[PDB]
Amino acid sequence: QPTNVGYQPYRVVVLSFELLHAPATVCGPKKSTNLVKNKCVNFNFNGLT
Amino acid sequence: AYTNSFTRGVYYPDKVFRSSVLHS
Ligand SMILES: *[C@@H]1O[C@H](CO)[C@@H](O)[C@H](O)[C@H]1NC(C)=O
Repeated sequence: QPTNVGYQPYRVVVLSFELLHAPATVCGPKKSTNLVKNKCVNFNFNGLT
Repeated sequence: AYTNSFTRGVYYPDKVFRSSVLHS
């Protein structure tokens, strides 16, 4: 109750994140672009960089 | 009713193209 900080309700969320052998799944807001083969490219795929 | 299993029951542990390799 608000009658109680010490004994008052606090919401908790734990977000836990996975890097399995699978393709990635839960993705950021970033924008994709063209696949420039046979040149020295800096790259991100899916955070793998 | 019984047998020797022989070399059976393996399964892919992960989705990686490792190739031409002995890997533990
Ligand atoms: C399997 O084990 C049993 C004892 O637990 C034995 O009597 C049987 O002969 C064995 N069979 C094989 C194929 O090894």
